[PDB]
Amino acid sequence: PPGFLNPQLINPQQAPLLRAFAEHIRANWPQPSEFGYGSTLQGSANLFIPPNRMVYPWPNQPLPRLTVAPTYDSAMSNWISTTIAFFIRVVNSVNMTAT
Amino acid sequence: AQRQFFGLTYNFYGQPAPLFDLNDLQELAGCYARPWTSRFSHLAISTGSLPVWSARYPSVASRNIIVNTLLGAHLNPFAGGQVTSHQGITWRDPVLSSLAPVPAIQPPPVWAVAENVPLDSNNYPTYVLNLSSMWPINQDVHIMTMWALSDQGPIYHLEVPVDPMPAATTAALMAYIGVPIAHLAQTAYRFAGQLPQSPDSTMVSTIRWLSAIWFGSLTGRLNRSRTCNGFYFEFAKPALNPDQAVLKWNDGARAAPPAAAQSSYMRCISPHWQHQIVEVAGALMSQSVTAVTGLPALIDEATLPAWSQGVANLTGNGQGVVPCLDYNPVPMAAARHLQWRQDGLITAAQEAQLNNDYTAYALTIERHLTAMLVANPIAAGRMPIQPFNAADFGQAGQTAAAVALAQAMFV
Amino acid sequence: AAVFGIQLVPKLNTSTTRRTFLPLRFDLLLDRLQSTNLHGVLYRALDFNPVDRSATVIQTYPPLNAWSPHPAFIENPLDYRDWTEFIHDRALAFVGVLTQRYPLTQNAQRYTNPLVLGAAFGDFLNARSIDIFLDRLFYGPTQESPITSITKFPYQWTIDFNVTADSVRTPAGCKYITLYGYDPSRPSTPATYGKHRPTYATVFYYSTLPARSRLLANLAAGPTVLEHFDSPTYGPHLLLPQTGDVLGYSSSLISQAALLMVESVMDALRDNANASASTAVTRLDQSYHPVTSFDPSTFNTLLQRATNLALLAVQGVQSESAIPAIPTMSDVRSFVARLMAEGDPQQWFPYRVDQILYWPESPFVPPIGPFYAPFRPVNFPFTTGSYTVVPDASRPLRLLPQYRNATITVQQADDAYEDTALSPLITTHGFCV
Amino acid sequence: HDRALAFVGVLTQRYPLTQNAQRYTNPLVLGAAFGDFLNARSIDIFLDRLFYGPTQESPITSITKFPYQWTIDFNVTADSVRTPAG
Amino acid sequence: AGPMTSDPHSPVKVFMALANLLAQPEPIAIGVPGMHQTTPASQFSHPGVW
Amino acid sequence: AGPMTSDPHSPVKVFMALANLLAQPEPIAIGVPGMHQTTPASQFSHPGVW
Amino acid sequence: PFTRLVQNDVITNVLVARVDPAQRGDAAVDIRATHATFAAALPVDPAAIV
Repeated sequence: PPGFLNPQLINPQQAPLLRAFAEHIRANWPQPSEFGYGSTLQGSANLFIPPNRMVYPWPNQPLPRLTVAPTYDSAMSNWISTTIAFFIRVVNSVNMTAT
Repeated sequence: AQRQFFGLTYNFYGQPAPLFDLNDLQELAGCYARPWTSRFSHLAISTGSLPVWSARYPSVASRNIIVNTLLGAHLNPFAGGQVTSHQGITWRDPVLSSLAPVPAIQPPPVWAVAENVPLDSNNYPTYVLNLSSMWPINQDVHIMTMWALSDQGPIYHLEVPVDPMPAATTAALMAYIGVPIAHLAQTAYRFAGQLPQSPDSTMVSTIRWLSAIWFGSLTGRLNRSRTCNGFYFEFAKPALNPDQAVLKWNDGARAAPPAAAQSSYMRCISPHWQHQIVEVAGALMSQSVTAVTGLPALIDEATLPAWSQGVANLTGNGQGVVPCLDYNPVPMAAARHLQWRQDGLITAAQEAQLNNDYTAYALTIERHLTAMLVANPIAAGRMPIQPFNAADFGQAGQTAAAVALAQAMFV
Repeated sequence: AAVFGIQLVPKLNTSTTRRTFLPLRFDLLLDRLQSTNLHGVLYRALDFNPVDRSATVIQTYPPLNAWSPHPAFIENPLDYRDWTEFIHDRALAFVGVLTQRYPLTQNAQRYTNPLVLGAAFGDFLNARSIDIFLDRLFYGPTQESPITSITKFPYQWTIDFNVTADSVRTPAGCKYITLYGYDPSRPSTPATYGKHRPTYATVFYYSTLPARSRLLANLAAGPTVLEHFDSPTYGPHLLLPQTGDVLGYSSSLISQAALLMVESVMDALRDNANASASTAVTRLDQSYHPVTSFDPSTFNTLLQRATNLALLAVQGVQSESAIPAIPTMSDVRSFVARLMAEGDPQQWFPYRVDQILYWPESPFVPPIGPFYAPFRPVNFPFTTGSYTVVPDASRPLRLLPQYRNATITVQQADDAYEDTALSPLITTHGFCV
Repeated sequence: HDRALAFVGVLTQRYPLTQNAQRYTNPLVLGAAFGDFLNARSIDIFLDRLFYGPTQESPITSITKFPYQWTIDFNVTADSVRTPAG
Repeated sequence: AGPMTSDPHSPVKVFMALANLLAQPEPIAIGVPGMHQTTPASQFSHPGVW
Repeated sequence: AGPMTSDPHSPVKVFMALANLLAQPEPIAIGVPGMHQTTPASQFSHPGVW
Repeated sequence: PFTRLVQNDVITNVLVARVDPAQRGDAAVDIRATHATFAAALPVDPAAIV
């Protein structure tokens, strides 16, 4: 849909939620990242990706040093929080209140 | 890794065109296969097993020489930034994966022939952008340049640090004990050829030491009596076939490290190298190191052919210039034998005998090559062997300086 | 003298001397943080409305601009009045920690490592412990660089600060902060180029060229990497932009990398437009330069076009019209729109992957690094010289004809007129008597 | 003011100005396309036929080149066009 | 029931106990590396980890 | 299988067959009085109705 | 490569060819007409993912 490509086409006063939803998606969808694997000494069988490298739909980090623990700044956690926040806004919208 | 290289195409010996046959191309680089690591596919342990004695490619170096000439006609992108065609053949793709006849619909521009063309990586940006896959070109271009720069033997570089060998190299060498030089050269070529590597890698240091040890033993300074950390090379008897050497490790007294880091460039001054496997293997092995680490310094122009005078990024005459030495195998052999007698490995009677045998052996090589040249005159359009004159077999070159360097290199 | 939709004057101008970097003394740092008012010292409001007591976009300064806010802050911004209160609290508290260790009278002369200071401060107001950093707050500038001082400890210091034997990785700080009530759709709002998002990019500092090569090999598969060659602030470093896009700046003609380029180009143009011989500057060439995943052969995307212009801008070119000191969204949109217009790309200087060519006649002076090299275009039309800008006119202008020796036949005159004229036209009479 | 600006951006994303300033807009097509736009209905079908050469035909005959139901509120035959009055 | 015990580490343990439940909305800094606000409060039994 | 047959009208029939399937998405004016884009393609079996 | 919301960069097909199109004279043809295509999809369930 053209609005999905450019949220500015959606007039706020006509479709408030949908414009917000489009902006939420375009802003918080995760960012692909990359990491290496294998050994350059042995070569690699990658065809399109440069050899000994792998692509990854989410952002990634090197392995942590000390003990792990739940965190709240990862991309996925951010995606979860914003998504929930949006739907809460939806539930409180006038459309639900009438019914 | 190493994101840049410089190169120089071959020289035409008065001939108007690059000296190779279509059959040579179809033979040595055809089949739509990748030509970028084939230099060892047609080498073996010794001349006895190879078809170097007759017909086309009738010399040890012949195939590699032809390869270098072949590349000189197709490396235009590193000179003019564009892929071109020559005699109806060109690269299949911008990655220069392989060669093929030109398409009929949109042929690329025809290459304008020239010689001794300087080459820069920066002229062809797609190379760096695809460095991970186009890496093998770096090695071969370097090798071609190292040969093109000199008449007679190719040029290669030597160096020895002030530190002892690291343990990694020690362990690595202890696994290559009984290996002949030819097999060792393949591994070095294989290593640096197929994927980018950093100069701070164990193999790089390992091969660097090998070239040093080979030369030190070649000069006869390194022997069963005196060794580098226990290692040294052993040469076959001149009475049968001296063109062979293998690695050895021994109880002998270990040579002390030099007072200061030593390094220089080397080449064989006499045509014998064209048909002598230890020279070819040694050069290729040593050149492999410079391929991955680049040239440490500009080469001295003082003793090079005319076309090599003042080549950008390659040769110089200023302060930051490393001298290049050269030698003739026969005087070198005499020096090696003399060192053996002084070390007490042999008697004076044997030393005289060894000189007679080696001289007789070398004579056959000269006799074979000189007859081979008239069988393949360079005016025929292809150069299977580099041209030379009869007097070239008699040059002593800088041999005295060479052994002096080894004297200072392994104290 | 035009590139796509961008118009350029024929005169070249740029500054002629680079200001050297100097690290911040320990005492001076405390003075900045202890300033009775931090507005204009640590941050500046680009958007203050004096009728209210409110602003909406804030620009940060070195001690603070290294911060990357935790998302809980981002998803629920506070207002200006809370902001000024929040900062003054954190600044004083951070001073107390810095002074509880390292008493001033024994440490005033020492130089702080800017990288360590930025990371440490950023974690602090993120409510994250900073003890690991305090051990390495200082360095001896005469003996090493702020980078090499850190590479003495090659391991993952913390989850957002990882240092190898030759390089350091850390998220890029936010140069702008948007307060409550921010709205990109409002065309008059100041532009931020997306730098307000906490994780718009990532920087990799490196100590030596082989390390640079090593880093690039890893990044080759991702988005386009950018770098400054002239003067890389605290030290040589790549930066990897976020692979997404930013809303509101155009008709979706944009990815994050393009935004970094285009705004960098604008700064380069602005500096050329007002550089002077009597004034040193931190950097002559403000342009970024792509080093990965790039096409030198095509010019049908913004990133390509911006690069093609940047290669020319370094020579010291100026735009025919001035560009604002604090551009708004509308200003950026106009710039992008012109850049994407139909037209020829300049081809005086070819792109090269990691080396930049400069015209010897240009006022530009290369640095010592190998990244620059002189070059000779065949038919370059520009000349050195300054050019001032005239304010706009409230009245339509009048001119008086003056002729060359050339002349044109009537038919050519007519047909040239008939396709450029507003042949049917709407007019007003006015009053005669 | 919002819709007008948005409509301009669409009209300029296609048909860059410097190549099209001289062309004449068909008023009928322009009215229909704009009306659908602020009714939050797609207008792509109209953009292909925004212009016409007044010296060669009328704004009507320029449309009758495509005699079929363009959209549910804009129906054109080989000789006539039907649409609700604005 | 905090003060009734003789454990010197009782106060910090009591403090951390609530801190675990509020790790999501209200974050605070933990000095020694390798310990997080969600670490079981009973482990804070060393003067150097307050 | 068009060109294999010997019917001279085969090319037109092949063309119309697709035209029938695209009546809705790609309507066009068939300038032949008495025919329509939805006329069964196999019936276009004469010159002058091309 | 993982593309993200870039309409022009959506990868529609992954292709492989067993023969050289230049021999067939297909040098100027659509790539899809000359190379085989992979086609495999797995219908996962959102509920388990959540």
